[PDB]
Amino acid sequence: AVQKVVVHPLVLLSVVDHFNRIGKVGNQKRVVGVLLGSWQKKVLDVSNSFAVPFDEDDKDDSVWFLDHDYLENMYGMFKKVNARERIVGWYHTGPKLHKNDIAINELMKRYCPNSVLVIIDVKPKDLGLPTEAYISVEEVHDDGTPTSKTFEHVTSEIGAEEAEEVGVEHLLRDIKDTTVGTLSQRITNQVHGLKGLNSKLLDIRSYLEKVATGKLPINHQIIYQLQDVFNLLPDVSLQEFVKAFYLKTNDQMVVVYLASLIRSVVALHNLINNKIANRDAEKKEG
Amino acid sequence: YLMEGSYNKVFLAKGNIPAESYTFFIDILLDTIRDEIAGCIEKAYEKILFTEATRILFFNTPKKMTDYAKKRGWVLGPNNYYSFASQQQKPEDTTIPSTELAKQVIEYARQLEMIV
Amino acid sequence: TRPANHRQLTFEEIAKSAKITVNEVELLVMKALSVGLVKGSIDEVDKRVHMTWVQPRVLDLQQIKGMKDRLEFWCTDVKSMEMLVEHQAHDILT
Repeated sequence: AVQKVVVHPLVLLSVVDHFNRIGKVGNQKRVVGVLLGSWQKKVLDVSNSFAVPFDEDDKDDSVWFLDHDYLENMYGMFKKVNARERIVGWYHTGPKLHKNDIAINELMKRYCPNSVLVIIDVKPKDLGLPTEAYISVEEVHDDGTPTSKTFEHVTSEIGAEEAEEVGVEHLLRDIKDTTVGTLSQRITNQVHGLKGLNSKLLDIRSYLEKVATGKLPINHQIIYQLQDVFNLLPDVSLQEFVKAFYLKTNDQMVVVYLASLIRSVVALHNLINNKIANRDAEKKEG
Repeated sequence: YLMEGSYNKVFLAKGNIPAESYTFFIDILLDTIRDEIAGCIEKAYEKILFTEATRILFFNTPKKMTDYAKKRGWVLGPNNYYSFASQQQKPEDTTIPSTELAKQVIEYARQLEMIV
Repeated sequence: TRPANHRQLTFEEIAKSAKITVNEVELLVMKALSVGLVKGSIDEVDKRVHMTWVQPRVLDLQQIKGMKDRLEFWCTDVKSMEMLVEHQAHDILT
């Protein structure tokens, strides 16, 4: 129902500053807040946020609190300063998907129908994009419970904007491997993209940890896809897939042979424009 | 005459040794031709009876042909040299370019963008 | 049952494995294509069929052993080809 989410770097920074101002508790606190923004043309947008007071005792961890008076008036202010801005859902700091986040969402779905959550990172280390979001779906279905409900991850990325790209590219000043030539693709997707497929291959190995020893639910709806991946694994090298491969190598490299041939004569002409300024300059000036 | 394929005119010169004996030399030249024809029996030949390629070296019919026919193939049968002319196993190799050309395409980009 | 190398069965084998005559197995497979449980093509003069997609079934803790092991040496093949990348294109980008 929802294509994708769009997260701006403002709200990305507008959690971590709050994680620092509650980082003095030391023991345990998760940053849970209210996510503001719109969604237009079937694309979920994220613009603004704040954080709501929240505590959690370890024994009987089903007692949460959202001070809704703090939720009412501060959104009442933000609607007043920006009528275009509205609620879009909520978020939590999400180290490892805590347990209250099955009914935090159902507590505050009376404001947003598709009340989406956002899992963020507080310790940044990965080879990907450490911003997670799910969606709420329920089922009167197959085997688990008469009342069953499990979150499903919708794809997530950091969307840009013209006004913030001034500030985003100003605050970096560290490294930015621009000048896209023959080697930007070599590193953004040929060094890294092959190692992109590393952790996707390694992820199904982590599910494979249950061969006879792991957790008790076994498969039912996980293996129809895995049966297809080995089935839709690509065509072997016997057909004219051999021959049509050498066909295009004998076509694509022709253009490379022509273009490289051109590059020599161009720089050869530039050598002549430098001998016109050497021999015709020593006799004149000295 | 050993450079080109000529073999008979080689042994016409083994009918013509004028100067001295030259015996130990042409016998090594026998031996390095014996494995050569036992090498070049392995071309694309059909059924040959036990007379035609039996006389291509010198020999009439000793058991020396069984020494060659059990060293290599062309199996002893009912007056037959069996041809295992397969030459089928090696082609359809995309991987050998796909390892080597992936090396070469990177080598194109080395002397293309980075200053040397 | 057949591997992904061929999975190319003939009509005579269907006439063996289902003991049904030749003039009905073409009617049998067009029903199978129409319902959608299999997706392949049909030759008639060489009397073979190129089955490509089959319906996914269920399996016990023994078929995951095949899917563990066919996956496992495919891991290092991603390691091996990318090993050429960061070692040959190393000076292109630090």
